[PDB]
Amino acid sequence: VQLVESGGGLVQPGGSRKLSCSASGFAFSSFGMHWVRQAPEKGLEWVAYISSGSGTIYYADTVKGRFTISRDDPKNTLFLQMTSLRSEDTAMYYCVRSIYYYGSSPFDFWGQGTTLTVSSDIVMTQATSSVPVTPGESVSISCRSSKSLLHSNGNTYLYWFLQRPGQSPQLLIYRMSNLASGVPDRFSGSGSGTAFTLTISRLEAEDVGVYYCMQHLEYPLTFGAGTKLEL
Amino acid sequence: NTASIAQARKLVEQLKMEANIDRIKVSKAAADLMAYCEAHAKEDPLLTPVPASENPFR
Amino acid sequence: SELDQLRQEAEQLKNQIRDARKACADATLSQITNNIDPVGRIQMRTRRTLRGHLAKIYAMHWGTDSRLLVSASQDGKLIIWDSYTTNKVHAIPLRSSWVMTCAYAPSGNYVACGGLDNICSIYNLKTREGNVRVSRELAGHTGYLSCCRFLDDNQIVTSSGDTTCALWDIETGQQTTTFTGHTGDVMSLSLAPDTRLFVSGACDASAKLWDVREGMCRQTFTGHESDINAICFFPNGNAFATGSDDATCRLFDLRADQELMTYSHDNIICGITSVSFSKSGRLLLAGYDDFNCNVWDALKADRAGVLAGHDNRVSCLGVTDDGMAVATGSWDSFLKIWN
Amino acid sequence: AAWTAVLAALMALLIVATVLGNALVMLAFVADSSLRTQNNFFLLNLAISDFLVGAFCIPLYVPYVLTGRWTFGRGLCKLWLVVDYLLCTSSAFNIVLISYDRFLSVTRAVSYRAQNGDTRRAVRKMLLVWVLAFLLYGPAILSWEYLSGGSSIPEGHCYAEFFYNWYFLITASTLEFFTPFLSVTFFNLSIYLNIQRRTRLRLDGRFRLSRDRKVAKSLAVIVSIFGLCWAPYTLLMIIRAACHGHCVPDYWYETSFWLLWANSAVNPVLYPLCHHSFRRAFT
Amino acid sequence: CTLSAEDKAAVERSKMIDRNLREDGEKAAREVKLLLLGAGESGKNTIVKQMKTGIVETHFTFKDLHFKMFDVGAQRSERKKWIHCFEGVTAIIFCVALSDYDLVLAEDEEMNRMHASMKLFDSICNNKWFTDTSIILFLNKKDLFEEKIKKSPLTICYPEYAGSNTYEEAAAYIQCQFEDLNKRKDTKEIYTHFTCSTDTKNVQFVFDAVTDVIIKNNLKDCGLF
Ligand SMILES: NCCc1c[nH]cn1
Repeated sequence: VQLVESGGGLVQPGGSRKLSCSASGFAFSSFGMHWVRQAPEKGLEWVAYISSGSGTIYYADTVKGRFTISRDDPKNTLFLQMTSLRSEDTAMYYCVRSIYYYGSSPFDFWGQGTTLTVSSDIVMTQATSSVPVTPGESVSISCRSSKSLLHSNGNTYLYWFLQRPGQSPQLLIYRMSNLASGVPDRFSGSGSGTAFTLTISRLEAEDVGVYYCMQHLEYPLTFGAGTKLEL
Repeated sequence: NTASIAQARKLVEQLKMEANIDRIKVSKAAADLMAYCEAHAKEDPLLTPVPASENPFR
Repeated sequence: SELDQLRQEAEQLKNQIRDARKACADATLSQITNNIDPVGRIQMRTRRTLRGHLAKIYAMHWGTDSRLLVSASQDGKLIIWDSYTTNKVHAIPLRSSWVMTCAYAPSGNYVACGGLDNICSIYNLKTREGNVRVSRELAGHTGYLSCCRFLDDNQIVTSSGDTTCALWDIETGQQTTTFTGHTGDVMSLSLAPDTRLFVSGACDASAKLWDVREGMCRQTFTGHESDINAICFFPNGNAFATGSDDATCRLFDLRADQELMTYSHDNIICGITSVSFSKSGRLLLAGYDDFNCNVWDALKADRAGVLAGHDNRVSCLGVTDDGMAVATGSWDSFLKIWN
Repeated sequence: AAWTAVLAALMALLIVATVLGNALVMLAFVADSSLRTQNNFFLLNLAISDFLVGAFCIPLYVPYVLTGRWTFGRGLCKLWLVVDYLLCTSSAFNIVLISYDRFLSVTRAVSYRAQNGDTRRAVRKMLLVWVLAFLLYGPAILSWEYLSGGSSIPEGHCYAEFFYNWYFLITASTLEFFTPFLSVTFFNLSIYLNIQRRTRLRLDGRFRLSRDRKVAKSLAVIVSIFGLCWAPYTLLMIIRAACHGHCVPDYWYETSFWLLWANSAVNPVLYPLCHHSFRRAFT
Repeated sequence: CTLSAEDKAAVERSKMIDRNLREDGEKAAREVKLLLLGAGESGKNTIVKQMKTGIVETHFTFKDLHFKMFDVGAQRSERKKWIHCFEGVTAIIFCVALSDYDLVLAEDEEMNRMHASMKLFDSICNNKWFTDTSIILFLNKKDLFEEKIKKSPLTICYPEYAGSNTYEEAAAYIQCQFEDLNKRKDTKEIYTHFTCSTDTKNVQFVFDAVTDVIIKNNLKDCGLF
């Protein structure tokens, strides 16, 4: 599984540009595609999403009416057309794949990303921004939400992501209580109601970066401020 | 036919091996089955008792 | 001379075994469970209706999560079902259109089907590419594979139409242990809850207990008078019940080595294709060829309920581990759940 | 008159009989899951149309003949006219579609097997035929009253719309009876020729000969019963324009109006006869 | 309305799987399924050569018709178990060798190699599963049959056969014996043919037989019969 993104660069305001992604190593048709961009300082925001079968297309409120997302199943290529770019369109877009079924783990893979520079929603807020825990001690990362993310089915649609310095984001714990593939048993967390926590144990040197949070109960998907651990 | 002789000898050996087993009375096995059934019949199965508000049937 | 000598020795051994079996019989199950209160008239109703198959359904197995189930049909696809929302999780296109058995791994990551091609295909549900792929094919058999049950992720017992059963290693694809004690086609096998023993039923009107480690046969049962097509262990593992085409069902214990009870009715002429037990063993469900299903009290040998949802021969029957749902398959391309 | 009361009772008995037969076909379909072929749906749609035309038109036209005049005020009967005409043309197009499907059965041998048992095409065809017959017959006679505005008598009129006219009737008759008759005859003749050529090639290159006779007589009756009933009514309306009431016999036009109902009364037995599912469901 | 975001996409996935299964079933419904059967030394290769694991499958196309043959000659077990798995096929292609009239089976017994095919032919014809499925009988080795009967009389297999010892006369008596095994003459019909070695008639005879059965079956579901 490798997602390569290209087509981004410097564009004057008022123009148009298109982004493309090269999917390989998996079934592109069976996986839904997401779009997430990161501000140069900090912050993640969902931008677009399309389901398997060229249906159920959703857009963000900020970029509503100016963006168009399309997917090509035979060539396994994802397309995104941007129009009327503004000063806010300065963020690195990361392509995400997701599949939805019983026992599935959405947001399980994140591409490297492509840079772009132009010359009732659930709100996740956390005051904590940095943690001075030294290597070898346990850590705790707490986040809060505007309402209960629990649904009648019993699942709490909470997601945790880690963006190591100079690396792409990685899924650590999905659904609040389940761990993703390739993640050691050190990362673990459990939270009920509107307050959650991530209890990392046996902190290592590689386990550094900014830890983000995301809710998938309703759209638009909204991320949080996140806490950047220091080493 | 030595093949039939060998087959019959293998059958005899198998019968001798199966005859050395220890068998218990039918009453003891019936009592054990009754105990195992009545023990796990109160809350474990959802077939003989039919509770509500917890069944995903609908 | 020598043939007659060996035959008379075998007959003497069989007579000694029969005398040991009959002498160790104090009473029957009816006398022990005489004072037991009846279960009463059991009435079930279709809670969920699955209509994804286009051909006859021969097998259906539940998972350890009580929410996912696999079903095999003659159309050539394996479908994972969601019992609570009537949704399909995965679609596995099969190479051979003829399949008569399906299995679900205890962890929930593997599914194996048999068929008339003498090949058991291991499918990996949990892949990093989002597609079900064939893990290993087992072709070391000379007959049609009729049943398969997963001991664990790497070891699976598969019985075939040949008189030889086998134990397989998925990582190596080799036949580690062969069971050569039967004299007919083996239809179904039932693993013990401890995953150390299993009872197999064959068309020679006989059942035999086996061991996964030693590979030897321990006990033999000869109560049925026809080809045994279905078999199922009691939840404790102390006993098991079978079903043949003689319109009769019998319960054979492993400690007494004798027929405890018999299940038969005058208006039943069809055979038995599937047999399963409840979570506690107080209710027994069997698959009949009279287009309907019946429920039998194991302790009292009495009919408790009659299911008539299907409109064709009822090929398969399964019960969830929790007991909170009961599914039933048939040659009619419609799956239903009762509770 | 003299025996008119007896005749009315006989007519009432016929209404009861037709509704019951249509009900039986409906019941067999409801009780038996196996009635899921494109053809069975066509036959059911035909039974639905038959029950509709009967229960709608006949009990409303009975008081018209009972008192010799319409027993309500105007506009009540136009509904009777449009529903009768709508359901009659629907039944005609339905038997045409059934004959076309039977012709495609022997002609399109391999491709018809897969396409049957698919209900979406059958539903689409049944609906399209019904809405086509409706838009053809209903709105025209519904708006011709507002267009012309000729009302002779509140009770004696409303027998039909624009009845005394040669062009409209001579045009509608060709579409309602002549093209259906020609199509059914051509389909039956082609099927008979194909099956007899097949039997001859199999014999050259018995029980099948008995089947040939069965199909020959069955195809000859279904085309004759539809023909012997619909032809007099379609021919009488045409000659009505030639002689304006001069020709009118005593009660022959009245019997002819009922003769088309006699076709619908004997229809559900003959034409919507399920191949072998009704024989199983009858038990 | 009462489902979450992950459930509404699982519903769409299930709908796509249902849409794929329906088109797969519609594609598999335009194919002809023929069961290939035959006793020992029945010369099966005859038709298999012209058309080009326990069960072997062969798929060929002729005149825009996708035929699928399923040989079950390599399955040595109780037939009653796997015989119902082929219920609903179009027709059965049975093969009987004509040179078996004066041959004995592998086990020296009074049973003749020709009577062995008659026993299997009567069984498959009278099976409860196969009631309306027609049979396409291919008499193999028509050339060796003529040469052998000239040297040895036909009275070995059929002692009551009293007639002229020729090719046409003897072959006609054998054909009647196999056709008389069909008890239900009304429901099912047998299609006897001689295997042409150099000619390609075999594939044409199946085309005429399959199209005939389909026509005889399409009218059964339309009300004409
Ligand atoms: N258009 C057919 C006229 C009719 C209907 N009912 C009686 N006659």
